[PDB]
Amino acid sequence: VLELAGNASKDLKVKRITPRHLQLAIRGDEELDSLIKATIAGGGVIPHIHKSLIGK
Amino acid sequence: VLELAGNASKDLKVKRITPRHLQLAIRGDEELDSLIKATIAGGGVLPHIHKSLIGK
Amino acid sequence: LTEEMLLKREERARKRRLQAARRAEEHKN
Amino acid sequence: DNIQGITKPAIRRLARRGGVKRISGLIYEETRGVLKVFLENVIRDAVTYTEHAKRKTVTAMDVVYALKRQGRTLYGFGG
Amino acid sequence: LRDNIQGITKPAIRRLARRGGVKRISGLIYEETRGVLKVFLENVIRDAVTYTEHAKRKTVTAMDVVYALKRQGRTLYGFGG
Amino acid sequence: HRYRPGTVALREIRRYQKSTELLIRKLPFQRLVREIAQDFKTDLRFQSSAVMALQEACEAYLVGLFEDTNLCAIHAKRVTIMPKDIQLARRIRGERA
Amino acid sequence: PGTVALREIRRYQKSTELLIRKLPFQRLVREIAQDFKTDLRFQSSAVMALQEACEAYLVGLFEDTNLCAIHAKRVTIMPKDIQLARRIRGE
DNA sequence: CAATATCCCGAGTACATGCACAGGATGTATATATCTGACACGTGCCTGGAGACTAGGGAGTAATCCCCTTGGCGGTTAAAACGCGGGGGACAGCGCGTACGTGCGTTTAAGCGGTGCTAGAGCTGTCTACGACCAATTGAGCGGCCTCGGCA
DNA sequence: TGCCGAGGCCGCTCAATTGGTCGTAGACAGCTCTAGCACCGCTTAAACGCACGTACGCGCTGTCCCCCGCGTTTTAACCGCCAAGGGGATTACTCCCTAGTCTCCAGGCACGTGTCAGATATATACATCCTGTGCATGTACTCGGGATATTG
Repeated sequence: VLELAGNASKDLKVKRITPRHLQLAIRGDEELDSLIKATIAGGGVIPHIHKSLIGK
Repeated sequence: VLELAGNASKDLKVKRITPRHLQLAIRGDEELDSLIKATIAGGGVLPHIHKSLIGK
Repeated sequence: LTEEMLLKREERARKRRLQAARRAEEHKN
Repeated sequence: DNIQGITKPAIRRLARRGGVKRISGLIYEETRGVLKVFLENVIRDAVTYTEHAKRKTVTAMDVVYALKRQGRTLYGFGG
Repeated sequence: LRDNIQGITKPAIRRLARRGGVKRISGLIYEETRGVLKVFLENVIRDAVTYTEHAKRKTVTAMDVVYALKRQGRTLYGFGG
Repeated sequence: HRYRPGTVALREIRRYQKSTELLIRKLPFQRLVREIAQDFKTDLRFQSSAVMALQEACEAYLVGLFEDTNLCAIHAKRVTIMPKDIQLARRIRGERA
Repeated sequence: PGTVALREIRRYQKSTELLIRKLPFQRLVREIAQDFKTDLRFQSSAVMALQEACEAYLVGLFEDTNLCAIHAKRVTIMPKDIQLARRIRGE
């Protein structure tokens, strides 16, 4: 909590929920190392798409 | 140990030097699972050339 | 300065010529 | 057999979240192999922690402890 | 100390490679592999010095580095513990 | 009107990579964990929330395996995934061989 | 042709010696520790226990790296293979 | 330019959440406690330094074609989209286990004295294993003898 | 016709593996340690395991009800291929530098002991904090209609 400033408030929604923490704890990278050992239930994943799959 | 002296015999020596551990501990199918974490110091490596790198 | 590499190379010369003497005399028999 | 109910489109959804565009028709019957072995390896441990405590229903904590043992922790159901 | 990672000389990297079962090594593998080894040394000797500092020793000892390895999933048999 | 092959695959990525919902049907996965269990202890019972913690862990494993698999296909000049890719990813992570 | 490089494999997979020169590796480990604390002393067995673990990591990485070069239909290993073997491994 | 789609905004929507409440179990609070180990003191070792030297290796170069790399190849399906099937989804109850409480009594920890197991001792005292060298074998390539097919 | 030209079978010589024999050097197995301090045996007063209805919580159960599955085929380019070119990875050599050995040499410090304190545990009294419960709204949701974006 705290680094959810960068998330909950940015989506204009109140009440922290599990699609956050994910979409943060696996985005900031001093952390991540502390929590690699853990999946977040109901947390999904951050968007990507690799640069060779998108149309050229 | 049963299987290790079982291989010191095959190299025709009397005393089980360190590589004879590696050639069992990382060759028997169940031991390879129990000892995943272990590096045997001075134990060498199990010999193998990849089947695609040999010619003809 | 230069004497180290010089006397090393001199030692290699006598080493070479000792091997020349030996491996020439291997032709005796 | 019950494993064939991990239907082809479900594998495609899982794959789409993972970010893959195009899926060989051999991946369906192969992926079932890795799911079937993964479930096998955590249910052995979950039923072990069950049999230890003499009770005979697998709890959420049992599958949590089984997953914790194998390095695949989940925060959600009770840390 | 000066530049001592250069002392992992090119032939030595080829020896390690040869053990591992590889035929042909592009010339960019040498400067990459020094990069991998320096990152590994940092992440183990840091733990080994923190085990040392706890005991008020100055000399780093074999058990300190073995405990340092043991916590990273890289256990070493041969030096005790 | 009909799109180009490729168009809808990238549309699906942007969908299932934005939701967090469960992707396997409930009952078909609930049947599978019972069948794998009764081979080890006959006449079990499961708590309703135990099987959920199985599902939420499985999906998160499968989705991670594919994410690491696609990295192989991309490296091998393809875009299509094929079994030979999974066998590589799963060998370097030390699971199967 | 192409045979002497393969003759080296059969050599180094039989011997169990350490493959990096000792003094050059010891002076590197003294360098890397100075930025953690000044004026350590190293026990002579500690420096060995590092080397035994390093070589065993490096040679495990080349084993796992070669598998990627085979996947791309190549023979030659390249940095993009090391990068893949480390990314997929989770380093 | 047309079309399917994503984006966006306001109505209307259960319950989730944050709160107030009763009350119980435990965190506090004080006094006592020995003893952990802090600290202080030397003991004696190795970590280190510092030299001389060979020989192993390392670095360098040279020549080069293997292997990679690229283009262009020809061949077949995952994707697209639709039609089309059954199956995952939402309610009624049984009673069996789980919990929990009771009194179940098994064993451990502790402190007791006796004593033999083990782990540091040796030059133990050798002699397996360690080089060192010799000898065998196979295989490959290069000369040399000899029938026959295409040409005068 | 011719000639011969081109043609097809068999002992030298060299170059890895392979297995053999020589001799010698620490390092292994074993002895006696001896020595001592842990294991044991022997009590004790001890904690904590454990075999055992009943309240009853929820795991499992009999129904109907629909999407996503299930099935088809066009196509679409993805992916495979082969062949050529360039160089850059490779090989083999010569010079060179240091890795490694040993040896001497000191004192740094890790080692060890010698005392005994501020530490934290344990009890009793206890008040308080914290849980479980009960209890309004406020939002985050699902839907419908239109605007903007983007594909073909």
